[PDB]
Amino acid sequence: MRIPLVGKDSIESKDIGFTLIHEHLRVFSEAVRQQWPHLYNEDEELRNAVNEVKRAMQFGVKTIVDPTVMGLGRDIRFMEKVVKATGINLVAGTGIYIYIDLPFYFLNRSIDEIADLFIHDIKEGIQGTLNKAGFVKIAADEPGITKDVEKVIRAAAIANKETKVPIITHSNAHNNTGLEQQRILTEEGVDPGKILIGHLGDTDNIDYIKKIADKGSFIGLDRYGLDLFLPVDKRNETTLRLIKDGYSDKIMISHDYACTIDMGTAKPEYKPKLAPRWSTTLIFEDTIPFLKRNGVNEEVIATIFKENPKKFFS
Amino acid sequence: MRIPLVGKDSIESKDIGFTLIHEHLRVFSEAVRQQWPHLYNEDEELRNAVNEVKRAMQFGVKTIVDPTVMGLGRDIRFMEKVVKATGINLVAGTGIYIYIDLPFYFLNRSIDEIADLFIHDIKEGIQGTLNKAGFVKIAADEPGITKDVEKVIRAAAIANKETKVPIITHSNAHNNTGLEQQRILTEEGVDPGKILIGHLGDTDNIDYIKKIADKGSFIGLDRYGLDLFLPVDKRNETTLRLIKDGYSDKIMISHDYACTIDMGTAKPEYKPKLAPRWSTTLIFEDTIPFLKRNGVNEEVIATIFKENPKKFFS
Ligand SMILES: [Co+2]
Ligand SMILES: [Co+2]
Ligand SMILES: [Fe+2]
Ligand SMILES: [Fe+2]
Repeated sequence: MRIPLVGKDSIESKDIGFTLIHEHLRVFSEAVRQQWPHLYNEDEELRNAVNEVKRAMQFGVKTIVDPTVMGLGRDIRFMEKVVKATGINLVAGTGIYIYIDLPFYFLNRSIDEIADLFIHDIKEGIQGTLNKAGFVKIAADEPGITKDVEKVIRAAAIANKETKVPIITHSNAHNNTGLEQQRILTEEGVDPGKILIGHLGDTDNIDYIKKIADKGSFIGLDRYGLDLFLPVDKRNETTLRLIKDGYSDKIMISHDYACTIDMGTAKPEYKPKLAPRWSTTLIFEDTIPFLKRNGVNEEVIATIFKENPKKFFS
Repeated sequence: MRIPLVGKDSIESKDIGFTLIHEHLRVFSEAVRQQWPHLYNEDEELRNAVNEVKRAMQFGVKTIVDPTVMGLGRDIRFMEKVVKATGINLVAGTGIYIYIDLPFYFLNRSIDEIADLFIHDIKEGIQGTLNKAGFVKIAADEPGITKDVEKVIRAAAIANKETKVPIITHSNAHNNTGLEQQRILTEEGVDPGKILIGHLGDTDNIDYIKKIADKGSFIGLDRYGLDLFLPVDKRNETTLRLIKDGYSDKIMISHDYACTIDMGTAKPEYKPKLAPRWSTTLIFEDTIPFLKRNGVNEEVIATIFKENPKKFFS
């Protein structure tokens, strides 16, 4: 009715239920998998995603929002198979994930041409299917807001204005890329309440995080388990502080888990050190119980995982 | 034997015949094509490649070397189809084409892991087929020798020392990247005679061009027709001067034509302005006749287009 779902009829935002706002079923580099397929195994990848999703559902997760887009190996037909096997509500997205420059395809191409690609995914469908994009994903990281990064941001604003789908971002918590994404998007006419600034939970700099929330956007405390960015304990402490300071209606929580990911950083012998407890269920095992025994009312849990995602997609 | 060909038994390097050392059957950004297939037309692309190759063969071209690798949309099965329809000898390669950073896949991966990918293509086959790579292609441009660019250059050296296949490079004629590529490769123990420093025809600075030939590598006067980089008549005067100065033993000539290319810069609109006479038969129409009118004999032409490619692959 409003939010398109992979392999399902669209639904009203009020029916989204308990939601994980940022989780990846599978991530890979398009060019590498295309050039060297021997490196990948789809059977395992599907099995890994299906199993992970089933664990999440057993904890009550009703909807998963998967911001895998161009540059992370979005594959709508893979996503269909996971839904087919699990029955999860899956929201797919459109957009471009870059840190520095766009692919050469985009040389001498306008921001409008880029926005047109996103709009195609939202109105027509993804990768030749009738599965439609429910949001736009954009990124910026250590390199900052480069020329191409900015062009992609402004294209996302155009797509939002045309289709009203919200925007999810990837940012670096330590260099103000998040605040800049927000500024540019809102200058382009995007409603601040239609923006989730991502990976802000990677820092304990509470003052910076509040600055984005005060400007009306959702803040992504969304990498629970990725200790190399910030340990779980510190994340919980920051989350609790924000809630106590009255920021629960701006907070969104997730793991940014990748059921399978091809980056060398994700090698098995690195897990114990970088992300020992990383998964899509960590928050049920740690974060939520922690909050409840620290004076946080159930109503606040309901706000973060149900109400906020609802408003976001409304 | 010696040189592996797409869709054919390998051949002796002595039987390579008249060769175009740098031409592309098709170029595209892997990620863009994968995410937005609606932008592309396989049937038209095949038609374009087939017809162009046939025109080259009518002018005596026996072998085409196609340096389309990761980052340029290498597709071995598409290459097979063109071979079947034309009968051309086609040499495919392996390697990586980047200007700044490697794909995220390579985060926390060694230069050895990279080399292993090249050696896989050379020894086992490309993209799950039995078509083997006959050379390694690497690149550097305006941004210069970045850390990741340098990593790829060294992996190419490993692949060459292991398998003996030659290396073809892409460089920017104005920033010393070509000379730097040659230095790094030779320091790694690569035979200079197994290196083609590419795109040197983009400049008329013969002092710089000669510096590379003097160190033992082939020089790529390889973008005939691409006037936006350097107009035909200027390339001709440079080519002629080099021959007159005795450098025909290091000279290689080609067009770097792309029968189909998805970059905005290559739109049909811009062709008349940026590269009006660009194609795989330009050197037969203009360059070769021009050299002959200026006293260059048949032997020199045979040296450039038959003998040099032979040495390169020996
Ligand atoms: Co991210
Ligand atoms: Co090139
Ligand atoms: Fe993510
Ligand atoms: Fe080329």
